[PDB]
Amino acid sequence: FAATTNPWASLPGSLGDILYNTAHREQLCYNPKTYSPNAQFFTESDILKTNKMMYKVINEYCMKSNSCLNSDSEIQYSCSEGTDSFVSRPCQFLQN
Amino acid sequence: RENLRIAARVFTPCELLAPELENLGMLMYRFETDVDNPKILFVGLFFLCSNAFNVSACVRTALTTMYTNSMVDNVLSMINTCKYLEDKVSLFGVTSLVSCGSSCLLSCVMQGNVYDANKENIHGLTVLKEIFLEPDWEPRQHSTQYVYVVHVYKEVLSKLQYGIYVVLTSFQNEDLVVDILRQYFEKERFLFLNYLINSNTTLSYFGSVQRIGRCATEDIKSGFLQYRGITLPVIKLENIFVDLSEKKVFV
Amino acid sequence: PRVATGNDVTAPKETTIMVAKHSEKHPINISFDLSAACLEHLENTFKN
Amino acid sequence: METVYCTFDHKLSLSDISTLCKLMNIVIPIPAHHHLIGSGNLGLYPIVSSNKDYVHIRNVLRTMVVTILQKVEGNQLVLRKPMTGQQYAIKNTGPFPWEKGDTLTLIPPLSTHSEEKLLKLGDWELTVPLVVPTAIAAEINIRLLCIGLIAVHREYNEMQTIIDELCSIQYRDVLIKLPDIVNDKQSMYSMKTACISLSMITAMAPDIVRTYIDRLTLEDHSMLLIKCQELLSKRTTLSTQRCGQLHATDIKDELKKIKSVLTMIDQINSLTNEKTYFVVCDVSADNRMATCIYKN
Amino acid sequence: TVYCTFDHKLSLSDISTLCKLMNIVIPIPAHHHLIGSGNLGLYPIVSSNKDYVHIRNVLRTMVVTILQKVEGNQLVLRKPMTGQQYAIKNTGPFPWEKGDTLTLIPPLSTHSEEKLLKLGDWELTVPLVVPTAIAAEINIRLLCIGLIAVHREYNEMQTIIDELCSIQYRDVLIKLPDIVNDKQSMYSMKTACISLSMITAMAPDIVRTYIDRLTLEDHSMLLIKCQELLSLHATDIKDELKKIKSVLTMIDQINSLTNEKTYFVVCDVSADNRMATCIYKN
Repeated sequence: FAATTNPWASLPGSLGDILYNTAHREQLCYNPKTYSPNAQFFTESDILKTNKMMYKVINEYCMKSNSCLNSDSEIQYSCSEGTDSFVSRPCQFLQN
Repeated sequence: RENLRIAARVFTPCELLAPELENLGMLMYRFETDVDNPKILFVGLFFLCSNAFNVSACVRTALTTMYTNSMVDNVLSMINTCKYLEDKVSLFGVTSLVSCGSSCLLSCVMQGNVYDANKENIHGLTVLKEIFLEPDWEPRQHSTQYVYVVHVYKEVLSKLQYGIYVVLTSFQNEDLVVDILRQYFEKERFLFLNYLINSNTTLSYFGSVQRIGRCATEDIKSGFLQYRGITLPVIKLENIFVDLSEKKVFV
Repeated sequence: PRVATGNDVTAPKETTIMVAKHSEKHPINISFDLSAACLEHLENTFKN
Repeated sequence: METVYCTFDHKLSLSDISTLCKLMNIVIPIPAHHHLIGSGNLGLYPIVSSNKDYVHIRNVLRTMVVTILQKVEGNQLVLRKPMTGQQYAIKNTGPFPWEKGDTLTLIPPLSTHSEEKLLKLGDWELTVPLVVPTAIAAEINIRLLCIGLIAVHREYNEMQTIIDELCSIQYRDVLIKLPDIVNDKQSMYSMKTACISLSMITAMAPDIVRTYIDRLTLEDHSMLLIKCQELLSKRTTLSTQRCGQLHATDIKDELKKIKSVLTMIDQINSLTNEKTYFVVCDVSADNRMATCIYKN
Repeated sequence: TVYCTFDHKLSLSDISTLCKLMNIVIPIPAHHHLIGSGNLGLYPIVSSNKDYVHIRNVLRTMVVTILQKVEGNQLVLRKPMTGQQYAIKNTGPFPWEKGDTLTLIPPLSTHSEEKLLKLGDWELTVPLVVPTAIAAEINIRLLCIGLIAVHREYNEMQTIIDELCSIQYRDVLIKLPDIVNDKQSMYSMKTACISLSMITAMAPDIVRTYIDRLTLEDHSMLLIKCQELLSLHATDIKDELKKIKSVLTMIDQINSLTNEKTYFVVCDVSADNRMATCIYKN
């Protein structure tokens, strides 16, 4: 019922987004061996990538939903999107 | 049947190939030209060892008398007006099948042993005796040697003079070869550490080494070439697996 | 397959569907070493 | 084994199959991890525009497995990887003409975003490295470095025309304009690690060589000492005026200076050399393809 | 193919150890069709002064082979051809990510004694295989130890060496003890010193300006660290091209110093990561 429940990571330029976003990480070199678990949530390009992948591939399975007894002639293939989602089950879905 | 050697057909005007139309097996050089009709023009190893500085005056004037016409005079002027040498001319391979037509046809071997066809009389690389030296710990160490060609420059107060060396070594490793070559070449190297700062001609090194390929130790034999009676001492490598690699420069 | 209604209209379609399906290709290799001596003696079959 | 089969994610259009038949011989870099999808980890699409440094680009392009297209099936790409010292055939992609005996190499594509973008199959595209001669590769490397150096520079009233004179090159009557313009950053490649590292080398050199040459010449070196005096005294004629610290340096300080200046050279290892991926033996007619041999 | 024969009968423990040791690069100097106990491996040189860079130079000179098909006392070594595919068992303590280039390095003496072979005043000293990155790292450390040990202090040589020597790459600690301080670093630093003098004299006007212009425009924290280390241009552009080309060539030279020749290129790696396939020979 509230719009955001945090104005310190939902806002652009907030401390969380600047700390864990890659677009604002360019001004500060860092140890790449430190794997940030929150580096998959606040970054613009990666969450755009996950949203467009999920939307285009739910569109793919909605194309492939109907049986070919009633729908048109088309191959059916999983398209490796599930294998790209296995690692990213809270990161495709962004859900944490 | 079976061949496994890599050749290239070649058209070159017949003025430049004066004894090399007679003695098969010579290094050939590509010389690109700003003139658009002969974009590439092919150069004899001895033809560029003319104005190499290693060659003594007797051998130099003798092969200049083998190398005197108008076309060669213009090409030598173009080579001298080029700023550096090593990337306006370039290594190309080994001569086989001179045809001697109007514009003469040459085959040239990139990889493998030097033979036209039918594998009779497999030719060999012919190096002038003045222009090679083997700087190594032990000469002719155990077995077959890699043959490299080194271009070395020199500066006698006016201009640049290039020099053509051929080294024969048991070492395969290019790092080991440039480490023994700096020990051979340190003096003129310090002369170029003086020169390359005050120079404005676009070059960045003292010389560069490039592999021709394999030889065999028991297949090194002496001899001479003769064209119009000019006896010229050469050292003939007999069977050569031509294996070109990249140029490796050193300052 | 078709179910006849008989009340108002029978759905008159032939209902033959072409289904296009692609083909995937995949090769399988083995090394299979052998031996020189094993090869030579087995091959010779000299009972001397 | 000898070859590699890639499978596209989606079906191919008629114009897309026509594009592949136009491109039936080309070099394609593939990473070491064999990904069997024909949309992932092929053509280096996933490496540029996702992780961009231009030293990372040059490094990865050096380390990737080159593999040439051979035949396009109904769904799959047949990709034969080259064996060293053998002949293959390359259809010509670069703008610059091929002549016989030339050494060829792979530079990253000058990725202006006005290209036709040969494939574009749902946010995935195909960009190939340019097959180009070696002197051109050195020249384009130096021109890109010059643009990346003088682009950050301010208050030059001649800046537009000097960027024009850098972006204009010519080699065998084929001109190209370098896309590193006034920093739209479409693909500037930004070369910041490269330029900072080059200036650290040209920055750390004189005082480390001064701390060495100020030591241990009681014997006659006489080949490096007076030579380096002349070498330092030409460029920096007025040497060590204010002195900064007035000569109180640490052994650990000189240690750290040496270690950093030797680390940056092996960082710029990518812009060090260019390898001859191909030595073309003959050039076919009309300069559309060429039979070559494979090296490195 | 080079057949090795030790002329000394080995036991079942020895044939079990060689069965464990199958498919490993061993260098030979001989280049014959036959070798024996005297020329196999690296023991016939590692009694002469044990200098790491000396072993490194002669190991550059060596001719490498691959172990194959030990039939008792006879020991096949394939001479592996250029660019062909070969299977290598690893000995360097590493995790061996695929696709990297590999060099061949002298054996870093671990504290534990080897279990490979020790038979009749003769061991089987096998040189290690490493990635090119850590190989160049070790060569940096060699050159750096010489740069520091040309300088002379008391109780500071140990202070430099104990901090510098133990390095970590991919969760692996290695160290190189007992450096004799030969002049090997002095020559291979001397051409570096020459080239750094040339970088000084030939470096352009754009570049050391480019630091100050970049810093006065914008700032980053690694740029502030580089600042800690630190503390008209009217159409001379062909001269700038030439000067940048010369500086690049000097950096190529100092890179060719610390570089080691890559001897292998990995394609496929087993899950145990004991054996890996390569397509390369120099």
